[PDB]
Amino acid sequence: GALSKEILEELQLNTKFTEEELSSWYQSFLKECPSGRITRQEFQTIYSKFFPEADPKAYAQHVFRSFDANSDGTLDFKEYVIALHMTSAGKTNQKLEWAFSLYDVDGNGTISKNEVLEIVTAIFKMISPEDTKHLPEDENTPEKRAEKIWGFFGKKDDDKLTEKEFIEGTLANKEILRLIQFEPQKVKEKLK
Ligand SMILES: [Ca+2]
Repeated sequence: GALSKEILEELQLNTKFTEEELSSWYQSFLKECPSGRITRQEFQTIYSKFFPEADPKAYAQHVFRSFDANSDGTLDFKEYVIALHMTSAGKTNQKLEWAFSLYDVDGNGTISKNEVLEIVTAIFKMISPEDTKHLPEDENTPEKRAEKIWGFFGKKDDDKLTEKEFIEGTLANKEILRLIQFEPQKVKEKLK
């Protein structure tokens, strides 16, 4: 009710649901998760189920962590709905602040070279083996993709990437957007 309103406030035009629809989904959510909280393991199970061609555990863990840099505890319904929107609905360029939170693995406010590699690796595991053969040579392994991203940002190995820079680059350089892309269907689509 007031819960759905908060979801709409945060998603705005990213939403695929009205307030009434969210409330119905919530009532169903509570039948299966009566506390209204979902653990990381439970969240991972959703992705394992719906991406049978992939190895989604790492990806789902990073998505769960995106909100607070914490693997422990739970998501509430709001965070769970937002997470599913981030992975699955809408346009990547409407998700850039969230994408920064995804890439900032340790939550310290900047992205390191290793963090890019970690997230790129997790996303890469969402790609079916069939589909990976059709990636460009210079973008067909996690190391190649992560190093390309780092190079597009003009970064030395020990440099830190700020949110300001990340947003600028992902807006302006469409090659950066393509390489940081985290939605499994989109990576697959622009692949084919
Ligand atoms: Ca960081």
